[PDB]
Amino acid sequence: VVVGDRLVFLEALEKRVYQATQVPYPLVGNLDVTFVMPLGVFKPAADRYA
Amino acid sequence: CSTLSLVRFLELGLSVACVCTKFPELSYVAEGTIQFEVQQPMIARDGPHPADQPVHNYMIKRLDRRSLNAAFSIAVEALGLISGENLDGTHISSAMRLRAIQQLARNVQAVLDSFERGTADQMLRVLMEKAPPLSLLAPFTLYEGRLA
Amino acid sequence: RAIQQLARNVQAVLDSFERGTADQMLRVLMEKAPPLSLLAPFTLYEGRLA
Repeated sequence: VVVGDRLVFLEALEKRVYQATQVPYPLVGNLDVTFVMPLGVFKPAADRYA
Repeated sequence: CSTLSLVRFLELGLSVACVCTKFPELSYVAEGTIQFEVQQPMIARDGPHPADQPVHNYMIKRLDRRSLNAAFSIAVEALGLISGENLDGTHISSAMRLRAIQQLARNVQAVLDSFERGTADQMLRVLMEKAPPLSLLAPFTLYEGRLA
Repeated sequence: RAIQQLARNVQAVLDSFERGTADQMLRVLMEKAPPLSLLAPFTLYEGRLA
C-alpha cells in the first residue's frame, strides 16, 4: 500500500502464524489506568445550591 | 384437469451442501463411525516460557439413523378390475379398467416423486440442528486458544 | 508405523523454528516501540529541551 508519500507492507499474522496454537498474539496490548473518586467530602456554604 | 410439476434433488442448489451416495447394504450395518487424525502446529519458545511438545489427537463421530415413508392405498372396487378377475367381457367394463389403470398410474407417479421433496426437506431438517446462532459464534472466535 | 511417526514428528519440530523467528521479531520490536501518542508532540518541541 501507499500512505502519505511512502510505499510500505501491510501484514496480518493471525492466520498464517499463531493459528491453532496455544500462544497468544503479541499485538493485543494492555493499557492501564488508575481511577480515583473522593468518598465523603463536604462542600462549603457557598456552593450548595439547587 | 391439472398436471403435476416434478422436482429433482440434484438440480436444486442445495445439493452442494452434502455428499450423497447409494448404499444398498445400509439395512444390516450396525453403528457406523468415521475417524479423525489432526496435528496441531507448534512454535518454539524463548527464555521464560517452557519448551512445548507436538500434540496429536484421535477422534471419532458416530452415525445417525432415520428413514422416510409414504402410503399408497388402493380401493377394492377397482382392485378387482386391475387383476382381471371381476373383469367381464363388455364395452362398459374395459372402459372402467382403463380408468382404474390411469388412476393407479397417477397415484404412483405422485408418490414416487414424494421422496425427492422428502430428501430436500430432510437436508434442511438436519442442517437446522448443528448450526449454532451466529451471534453466539463471532465472539467465540476472538477468544480461541485462551479459555484455559 | 514407528518410522512414519518419527518422521511426522520431526517435520513438525523442524517447522517450529520458522514461526519461532517470526514471533521473536514481533516480541523484540514491541519492547523497542514507544507509543505514537507520546511521540508526536515530542517531535514538535525538538531542540528546545534546553
